[PDB]
Amino acid sequence: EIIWESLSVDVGSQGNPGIVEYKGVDTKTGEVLFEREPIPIGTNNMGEFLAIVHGLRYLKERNSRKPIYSNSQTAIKWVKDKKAKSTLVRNEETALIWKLVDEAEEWLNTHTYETPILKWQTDKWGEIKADYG
DNA sequence: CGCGAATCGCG
DNA sequence: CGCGAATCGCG
Repeated sequence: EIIWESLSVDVGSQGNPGIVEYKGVDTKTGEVLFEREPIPIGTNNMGEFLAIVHGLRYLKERNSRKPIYSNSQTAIKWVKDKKAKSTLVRNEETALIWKLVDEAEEWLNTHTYETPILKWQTDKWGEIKADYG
């Protein structure tokens, strides 16, 4: 069963690798709680990893016990492992997304949190709230 | 289209 | 038993 007082996080990709963005929405209202403006180069999985960790930070800050839903097995696994196992090359064009990912890993390694990270089951529940786009 | 997680042959 | 190559959801 679905927990409706939750945060749903989603990533939007223009080609992959390519321009990526993400946002966190209230699972019920569809209300946008946070949004990352387009990053010129990243991957789907990187952007979704960032989205979940931003969601963890947002909720921790606010004292919320709301859980986070994501439809990405990969991004959930990476957050649980505290390591984003991306293939994306490290060069000049990808330095911003990798700096962000590196810092999100550092956050996970130096912080505790109680937020449950749950798999959104698209095939039973339809698209994640506000799926890009 | 590509990204990464999660059947095969082999010894 | 484990090692690595070679279907899936997702945007």
